Amino acid sequence: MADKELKFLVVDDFSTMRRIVRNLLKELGFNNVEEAEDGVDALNKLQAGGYGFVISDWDMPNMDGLELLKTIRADGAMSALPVLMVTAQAKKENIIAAAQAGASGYVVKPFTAATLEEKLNKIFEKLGM
Ligand SMILES: [Mn+2]
Repeated sequence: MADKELKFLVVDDFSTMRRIVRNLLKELGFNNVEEAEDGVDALNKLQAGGYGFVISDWDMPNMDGLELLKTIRADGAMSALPVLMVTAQAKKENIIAAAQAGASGYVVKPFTAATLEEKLNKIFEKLGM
C-alpha cells in the first residue's frame, strides 16, 4: 500500500483525541485526513465519497463505534472500507463483538506512531492493499 494519499476518516467525540490521531498519521506520511465527532457525523462524511480508511473510537454518543461499523458493513458502496476500532481498554467481549461486526482491527490508546504503523500495515496486508 504505497498510496500516501489514502483518505482517512478519524472519528472520536474528543477533539484532542482526533488531533492526536491526525498528528500520528501525519508523522507516518498520511496527510489526507478528515474528522468526525460521532457515528452519524462519520456516515454523513463517508457518503460524500472518496474515503479509503476509517479509524473509529469505540465509545461515542448518539451512534457508537460498533453501530457505525455495522452501518458501514451493511452499505454496498462502503462495505469493504477498512475500519480500525480504538479503545481505552481492551475487553475480550468487545474484541469479539467488533470482529463479528466486521472490524478490520482493534487497538488500545494511547498508542505511538510505531504502534499505529504496525496496525495499519497489518490491516493493509490482511486486506491485500
Ligand atoms: Mn469517546
